[PDB]
Parts: sequence; C-alpha cells; structure tokens
Amino acid sequence: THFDVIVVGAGSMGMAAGYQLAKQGVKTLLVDAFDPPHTNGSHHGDTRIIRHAYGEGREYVPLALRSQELWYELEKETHHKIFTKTGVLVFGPKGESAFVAETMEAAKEHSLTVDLLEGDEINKRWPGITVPENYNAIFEPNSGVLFSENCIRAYRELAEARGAKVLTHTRVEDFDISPDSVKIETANGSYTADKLIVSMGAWNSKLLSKLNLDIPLQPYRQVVGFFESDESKYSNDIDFPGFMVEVPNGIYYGFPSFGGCGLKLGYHTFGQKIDPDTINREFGVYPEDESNLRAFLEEYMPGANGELKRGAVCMYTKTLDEHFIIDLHPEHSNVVIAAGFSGHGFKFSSGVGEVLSQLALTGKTEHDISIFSINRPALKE
Ligand SMILES: *Cc1cc2c(cc1C)nc1c(=O)[nH]c(=O)nc-1n2C[C@H](O)[C@H](O)[C@H](O)COP(=O)(O)OP(=O)(O)OC[C@H]1O[C@@H](n2cnc3c(N)ncnc32)[C@H](O)[C@@H]1O
Ligand SMILES: O=C(O)[C@@H]1CSCN1
Ligand SMILES: O=C(O)[C@@H]1CSCN1
Ligand SMILES: [Cl-]
Repeated sequence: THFDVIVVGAGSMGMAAGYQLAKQGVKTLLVDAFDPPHTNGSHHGDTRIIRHAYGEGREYVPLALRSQELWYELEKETHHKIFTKTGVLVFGPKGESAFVAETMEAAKEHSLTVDLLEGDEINKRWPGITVPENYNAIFEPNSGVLFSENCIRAYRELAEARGAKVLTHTRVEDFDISPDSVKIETANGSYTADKLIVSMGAWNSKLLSKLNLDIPLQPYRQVVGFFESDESKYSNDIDFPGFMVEVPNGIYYGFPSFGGCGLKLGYHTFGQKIDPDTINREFGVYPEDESNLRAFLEEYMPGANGELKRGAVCMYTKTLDEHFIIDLHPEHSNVVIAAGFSGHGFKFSSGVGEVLSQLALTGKTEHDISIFSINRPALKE
C-alpha cells in the first residue's frame, strides 16, 4: 500500500494526528518504536495538567481552549476516562514570578474565569497548602487533569476502527523524500506515502539530521513521585487542585490524589541532560530524584510528604526558547515536523493533532502557529 500519510512516532502528537486523518477517510500508516501508550517516551506517569491561562505566554491560550474542547469531545467518544476538572492553582512570591504574572495577564487578555488570592487566603481555601504570607495566587477553576495514556489509547482505538494502521515495535531508521512522495526505512520494511508527519518526541533530537535539519533539541530526564498523603486534604474528592507554582529555586507541579494513589509531584525547571537511547529509566538512581520533591513538600504541602508509593522517569525535549516547533520542513512541503514540546505540550496534543492534519493535507492551517515557526531566530545558537 502506498498510503496517503505516514506518521512516524505515534505518541502524544502523532496519535492525535492519526485520529484526525482517519476521521476524514485519509489512508494513514502510523509507525512507532514501541506500542503506545508506553513508558519509554514523554507521555506516561498517568496524568497531565491542562491550563488555559498560560504563564509561558498568552499567545498559547487559543490553542489551549481549542484543545480543551477537543478533550471533551474525546471524553464523549470513548469509554476510557479522559479529563477531570480539578482546576489549576498557580502561585509564587508576590512580585517575583514572571510565570505567575503572565498567567494573570493571559487570563485578563482572554477574559478567562479565575480567582485571585493571597497569603493566608490560599492556606484557608485549600487545607494542606502552607505558603508564606507574601505569596499570591491565581486559581483557574475550569482547567484540570488529563489521563494522558488513556488519551493516546482512545485516539489509537478510534483511528484504527476507521482504518488507520499502526505498525508497532518498529524503529524508523532513515528517510527518502522526493518532490511528490515520501519514503521511510525500517528493519521491518520500507513504506511510501504522499505526505509525512514526523513526531518522534525525544528521538527528534537524534533523527531529524536524517532530514537534513540542524535544530538545537536537548532531551531531559524528568522524574515524578507519588506520595502517601492526608486524604482528608489532598484527595480530588475534597477538591484539592492541580498546581504549577514558582518558588525561589524553580517551578514545581502536581496533582491531587485520585482514588488514594497519593499526591503526585514533579520538579519542572531541573532535569538531567540525557540521550533517549541510554537514559536510566529507574526512579531513585540519583539522590535528587526523591530529595528535590520532598524539599518542596515539607515546605508547602506538609501533609503530602509520606512514604513514596511510586516513581516514574519521563523525558522532555527542549528548544532554546522553550516554544514548540510545528511547521512544514523548509525544503519539503510534503513533510510536517512536530518537535520540541519543552515539557508543556501534552495539553495541546488534541489541538496539535488537528494542526498537523491540516498541514499534511493542505500545507496550511487555520490556526495561528507563527510562534512555532521552524525558521524563527530564537531556535538557533
Ligand atoms: C516527561 C513529562 C512530560 C510532561 C509532564 C511531566 C513529565 C514527567 N507534565 C506535563 C503536564 O502536566 N502537562 C503538559 O501539557 N505536558 C506535560 N509534559 C510534556 C508532554 O508530556 C510532552 O510535551 C509530550 O508528551 C510530547 O509528545 P510527543 O508526541 O512529542 O512525544 P511522545 O509522546 O514521547 O511520542 C513520540 C513517539 O515517537 C516514537 N518514536 C521514537 N523514535 C521513533 C522511531 N525512530 N521510529 C518510530 N517511532 C519512534 C516513540 O516510541 C513515541 O511513541
Ligand atoms: O539545554 C537546553 O535547554 C537547550 C535546548 S536545545 C540546546 N540546549
Ligand atoms: O505543562 C504543564 O502544565 C505541566 C506543569 S510543568 C510540567 N507540565
Ligand atoms: Cl516534551
């Protein structure tokens, strides 16, 4: 079969693209090194935050809101759980967080529904949080938590029912791009199509050279821990929120306990530089894994600092400016690139799937994706 479209990397972005293409009757092949969802890429550890008011930049808000609507649509189409509306709390020291400030500006610019709180008002509203009196906060009630492995599994099952094919456990090794066709090479055979979408996550850093691209991309080792917590404070059932917060030593994020799983925490602004083929995927092999998490919990969420119940090891892929790459290949209009999601892409994957399908089919998108241009100056050293 010569396909209409081949997607290389059927993860967060690729599987969403495959769903969008299959739903329009486009003959699609997706090829993945593993069998998504899996624990070797960037999409595991159960849960992902979706925010609308966006501290990385107000220009992301439209894509977040579209993505949110697409997640509700997915919820209605599958039996897997997709989204729970935890709300998202953002806080930091007053006057000392650009992230908090931009979150607040984004909410104002897009007339988002948020609550503003400070100091003891935070600790009063959410028993279990203990911030200093000089902290301030913005709480977004209508954002929340995605079950990311379920998202990918649902998109996969829906796409496959519509005739998409998923070739699993198959690494793409090389590419051959012509003006009117694309070709991939694998140990399980070679495949051709009219259009290519490249969405290989951390492996984009190693394999985009085979498309003659030289773009700084650094994979990072990013751990999360689940901790035994006071369920009377930290459970989703008592409205404990998702959160993403700035403190003097960086940004931390986390999740309420769901069904007694424990509060989940990660440290966002620090991780080890790694190669995705040699990363150590065991939690706790570095002392920082657990210690950086307990340093936050004992200070700010002291009843969520019990026994470590579970750990996970996942990867970010950062650009120099920490903005995504979503664009056509500059020399090949039949090749679409999705890369560099810099630790904050999952929430957009529904919307990005739609963009990637538009770019593959038409060479354009209705979305404004200027900030993710592959030709922008700030990508380069
Ligand atoms: C690691 C992580 C990320 C993260 C997060 C916490 C952690 C610990 N918290 C987030 C959050 O709360 N909210 C959010 O919006 N994002 C958050 N992130 C980031 C997010 O998870 C990532 O930005 C996103 O998952 C990136 O998706 P992408 O589609 O780029 O990556 P992937 O899901 O890993 O999929 C890539 C696939 O490609 C396959 N692959 C790799 N090499 C090949 C070859 N050669 N051939 C074929 N397939 C290939 C991989 O197997 C994978 O399935
Ligand atoms: O380490 C980093 O964040 C950057 C991302 S691309 C090259 N180095
Ligand atoms: O993108 C987000 O919302 C989360 C919080 S920092 C890690 N990812
Ligand atoms: Cl990432």
